[PDB]
Amino acid sequence: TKPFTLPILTLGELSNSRFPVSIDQMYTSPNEIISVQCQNGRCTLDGELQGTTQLQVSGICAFKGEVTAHLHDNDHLYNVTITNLNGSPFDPSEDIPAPLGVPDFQGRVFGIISQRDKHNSPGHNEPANRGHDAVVPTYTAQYTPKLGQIQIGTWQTDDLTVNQPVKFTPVGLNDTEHFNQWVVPRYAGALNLNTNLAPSVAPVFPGERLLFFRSYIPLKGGYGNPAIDCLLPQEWVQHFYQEAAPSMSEVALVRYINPDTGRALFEAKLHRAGFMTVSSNTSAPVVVPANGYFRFDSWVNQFYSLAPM
Amino acid sequence: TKPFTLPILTLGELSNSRFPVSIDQMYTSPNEIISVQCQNGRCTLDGELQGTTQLQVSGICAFKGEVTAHLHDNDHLYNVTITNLNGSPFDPSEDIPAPLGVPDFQGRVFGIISQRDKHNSPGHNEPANRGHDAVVPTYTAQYTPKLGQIQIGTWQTDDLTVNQPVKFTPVGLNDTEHFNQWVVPRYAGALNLNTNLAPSVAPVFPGERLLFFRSYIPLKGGYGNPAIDCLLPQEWVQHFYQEAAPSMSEVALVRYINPDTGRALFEAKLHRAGFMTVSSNTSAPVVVPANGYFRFDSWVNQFYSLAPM
Repeated sequence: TKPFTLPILTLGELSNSRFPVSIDQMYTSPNEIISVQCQNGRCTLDGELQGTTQLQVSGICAFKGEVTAHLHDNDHLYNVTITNLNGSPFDPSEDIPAPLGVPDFQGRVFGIISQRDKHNSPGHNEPANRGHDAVVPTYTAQYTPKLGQIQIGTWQTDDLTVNQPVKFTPVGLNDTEHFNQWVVPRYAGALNLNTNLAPSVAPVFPGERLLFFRSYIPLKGGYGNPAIDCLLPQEWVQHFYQEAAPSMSEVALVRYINPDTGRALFEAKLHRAGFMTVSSNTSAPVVVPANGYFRFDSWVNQFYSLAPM
Repeated sequence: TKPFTLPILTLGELSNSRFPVSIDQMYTSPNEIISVQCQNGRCTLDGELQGTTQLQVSGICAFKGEVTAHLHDNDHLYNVTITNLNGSPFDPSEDIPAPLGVPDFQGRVFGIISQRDKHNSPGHNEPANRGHDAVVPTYTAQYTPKLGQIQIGTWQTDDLTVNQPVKFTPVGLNDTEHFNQWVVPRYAGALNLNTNLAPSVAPVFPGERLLFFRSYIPLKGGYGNPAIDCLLPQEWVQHFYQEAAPSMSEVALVRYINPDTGRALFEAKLHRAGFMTVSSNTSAPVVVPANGYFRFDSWVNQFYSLAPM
């Protein structure tokens, strides 16, 4: 049986799987956050990608599509018929919640909408281009990527062309209004239940809480320090997908190694579904040396009582 | 911003974009024709060719290919593997509904199939040739140009050579059986939805109807006076493609000018998608002086109430 492994990466070498930025810290879940159900950064230990998870950092919270309408009520709004990230048509009958990569939380995502026209004009051997600041609200009835359509807003009011293809590059949040990182959008609107979701995850043992890989992401304006917590770094998603090592129990015991001594600084349960819990009474950053890294030690079971940290 | 313009052409100088004949009249749409979706003569005001539209009159309802079979069930039938109009292989993965130029309506198209053999015979410094009357039905399961094949019929029964290249020059309809100018063929047959179609067009304002450029095309036999209505003259397609002027709103207000006075005889909405509507309660020819011509006056919006005509 192919042994299960983690890649060998320090905190400074880990990428967030829910927003395309570097990890800032490990962080234990607050008391009020007992269960979560994010859809990016979801992969079982045996290498099954789930939810809206795909392999590339450049796909996380990104999308592609075609501008299909410029709204006159508010000349700052445009409807986009989305595609898959590779540009191919999105088939809503596919067994996924929404096109892979789309945002998996409620918020006002800020980035750039870039448009390169599909054909050249006589006299020009390259296509025309225009790009602009844009906001993508994910908490409204207009965010229906599973129905093939998302609505965006710009600050400019007549420089996206209808029927030309777009790419959205996420940067951060526009503001913290309506930001709830743990509320999954209604990908097909209110008449339809989300389908094919990655399952909820939670500690099942008293005294345990979730261990997150956290990034503090940009904010275009206002006060705030918004956090995006992921269950697995993108590199672990990528590694498990490559390896497809069979899971021998429901819980992999992992230890954070200090390579100067070879000793464990703390231990965690890495559950088969692809998330970790720790025995901790506090919600706070987990301070570790820059050179430390997680290592798989052994398959255990769900009754294992972790050493407090 | 490059200003949008029309060419300066009278009715007698306009070419149909859906059949390779001269325009006979302008004609307002019947009450039963509220929406259409033709695929030739499709071009946005900013110069994006759409559907099966190409630039040359000689391509409209024409095709090229190779005879690949002579049928014995009915010795009057031949299968043709079609190419692009320039003779290059047709790639069915290309983002178009069918090779550019093919007929975009249901009917029995009459023309000449001409065959010039690919190599010379010893003793002859030029290739052998044969041409014959032919009919191309576009409404049957045998019309599958997007799958690379069209079936034709002749009156002669052994004078097209298998494996030699053909050119179809359209002339008119054979008869009016199965003629419906507004039903788009199933370019890839019944198992496949048409792809990459130019969109449907319709008035969106009460009292308005479509304004067509109409030709009465030849009929090989029987009773009839068949009309082909196009949304844009071929010269407007060609001009918009050359100019690629950005569209400043969804509707260009155009006026039909009487040059003897400089005054407008009527006005129309020229929509961004490339079609016109007028405020009219009747469906009939629009009688104008031979010297009149359309002129772009201003960008307006979709709420503009046209003067009745």
